[PDB]
Amino acid sequence: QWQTKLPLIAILRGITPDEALAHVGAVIDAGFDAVEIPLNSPQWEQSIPAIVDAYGDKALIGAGTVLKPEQVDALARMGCQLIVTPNIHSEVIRRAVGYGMTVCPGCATATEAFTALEAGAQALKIFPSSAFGPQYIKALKAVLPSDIAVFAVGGVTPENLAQWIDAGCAGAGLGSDLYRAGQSVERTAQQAAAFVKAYREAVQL
Amino acid sequence: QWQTKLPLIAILRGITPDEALAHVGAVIDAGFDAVEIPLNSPQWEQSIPAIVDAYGDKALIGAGTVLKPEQVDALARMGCQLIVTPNIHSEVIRRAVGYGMTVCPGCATATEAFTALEAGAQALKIFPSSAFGPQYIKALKAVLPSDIAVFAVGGVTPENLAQWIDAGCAGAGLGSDLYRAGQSVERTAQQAAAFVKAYREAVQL
Amino acid sequence: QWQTKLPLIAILRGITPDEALAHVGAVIDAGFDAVEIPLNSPQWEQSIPAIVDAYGDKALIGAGTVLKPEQVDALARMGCQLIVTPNIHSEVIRRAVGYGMTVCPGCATATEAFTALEAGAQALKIFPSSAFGPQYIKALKAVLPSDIAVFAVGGVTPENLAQWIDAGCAGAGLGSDLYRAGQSVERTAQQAAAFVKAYREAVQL
Ligand SMILES: *C(C[C@@H](O)[C@H](O)COP(=O)(O)O)C(=O)O
Ligand SMILES: *C(C[C@@H](O)[C@H](O)COP(=O)(O)O)C(=O)O
Ligand SMILES: *C(C[C@@H](O)[C@H](O)COP(=O)(O)O)C(=O)O
Repeated sequence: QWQTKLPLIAILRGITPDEALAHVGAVIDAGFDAVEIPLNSPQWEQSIPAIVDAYGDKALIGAGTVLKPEQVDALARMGCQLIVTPNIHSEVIRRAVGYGMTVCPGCATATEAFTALEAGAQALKIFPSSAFGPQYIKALKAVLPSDIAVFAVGGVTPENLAQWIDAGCAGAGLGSDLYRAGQSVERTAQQAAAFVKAYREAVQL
Repeated sequence: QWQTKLPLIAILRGITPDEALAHVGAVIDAGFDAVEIPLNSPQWEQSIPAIVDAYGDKALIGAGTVLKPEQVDALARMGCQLIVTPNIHSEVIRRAVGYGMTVCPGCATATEAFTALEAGAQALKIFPSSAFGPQYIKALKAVLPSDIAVFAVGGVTPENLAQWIDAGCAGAGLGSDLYRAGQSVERTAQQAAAFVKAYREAVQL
Repeated sequence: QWQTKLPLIAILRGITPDEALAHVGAVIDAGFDAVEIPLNSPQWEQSIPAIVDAYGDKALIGAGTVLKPEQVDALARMGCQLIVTPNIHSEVIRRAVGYGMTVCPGCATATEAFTALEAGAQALKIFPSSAFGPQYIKALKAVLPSDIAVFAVGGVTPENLAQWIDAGCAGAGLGSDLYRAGQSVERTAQQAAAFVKAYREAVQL
């Protein structure tokens, strides 16, 4: 199983250092306990260590769009606990695992999923899930080992979250539908509230 | 070409040893001549050699969800004639080919298909086909070598089988829509009859 | 950026040597400045060098369905300037780059795209785009380096071209909807006119 209370990952792509603390505090306040900042965000090497230090003991804090082994090294030193990727790159996964970090790497096919498992991944991100649909994951779950947690990422909304959870997703990574670069802290708190609400109702249902 | 009379693969995921002979006898009686038991089925190393021995000379008998080279070795000894996979793993394919077994490995992209061909695959499984659609295969067939048999697997029904065959599939692997773990032998005979009927009408049309 | 005026690739699959010059002249006359002949076209080693010689200084001329390193070598000698593929094969890409040819290789997942970039690809073909949709590319563009040109190929029409361009595609490769083996030169001029018109209106809009 995913080892954090609520299985939702807040993905804050394009957030800047001066806004990182407020937006992360918003998502955590609303119920999130996993947050990551993509490495294609401006000055991520300022924002990430800041959020680790403010929130590292309140939420699973980490990074996304992690494409090179050497980034894993840098992120470990920053106190990153979580590595999310758009792709399967075996040494990235192996290296992150080697630090005792939680890795949720991104695959899109059966072949790619089993490569990620062989690299030591304990969870999988299906990215982008929107093109494939809930049924894709349901089909993947019929071949994946039972204890592998699958996360839908890509076009997941508070409205459709239910269908991902029904299909067999342990949870979801939420990007643009939760945070787009330059939206208000109030919008972040609104969307994060919506997703937490949608998740809780989904389990109930 | 596929070298079995009717190009449909019966996939009996989660079948138990005590039910294997009856359900396989049902599908074969209805017209199937390829059957496989996924290795994520309980006690598959009891069911598979049993079905090889009862039916090996009446149908192409084998295994699915074959993920490790060492499983191919074990299955060869059991008298498996057919290896089906959800993914492309070159040594699995090479090893199975090396035994003179029929391999139908699972790919989802052009890149993965050409890797499987280079490993010696003579047929391809597109898995899961449902997310992609008939048109996906039609598009893949415009680049694949002409004599490669393509099998749709994933969300194929007796109702939509026609559209897969029209799109260029040589045949289909049928899983949950044919057999779900714990359904009656009578249900297996019903669904297998439906698929054989749908296939025959599809060629006619 | 793509370094040719209009970012549309004419793909003439199955064209024969005796028709190559007329059909290529049609597409170029209509506004195309990239054209390729797939290597699964009959007698491509006659058609390609012919079109390089007639049109090489009027358009980006090259080949598609390039699957083996040794084909790249042969095509270089023929004066091919452009290599298009259905799949990601690192040495094909590296070899073509090594000749100073423009490579637009085909990928379908994030993992495959980053492999192609690491092989030196400066542009990407998403193939087949039709199964995935415009939103797939939009999602891929959120992780790809900003300056990588993405081309939709597979089920692109003059009617839907707009939506690919809106989604973030720098352009498109047009196959069966532009040229099918055995259609008239007049049909090629008609479809090529339609695509150029659709593209120009798309930028305008
Ligand atoms: C994984 C990719 C993911 O973060 C993208 O932003 C797509 O998700 P949305 O469509 O924005 O929800 C990664 O960055 O590691
Ligand atoms: C291939 C995968 C296949 O067997 C799955 O069960 C999906 O098919 P259905 O959706 O059940 O029809 C393999 O096991 O090798
Ligand atoms: C890339 C594949 C492409 O050329 C195929 O023909 C699919 O495109 P259409 O559906 O025909 O538009 C390659 O050949 O390198």
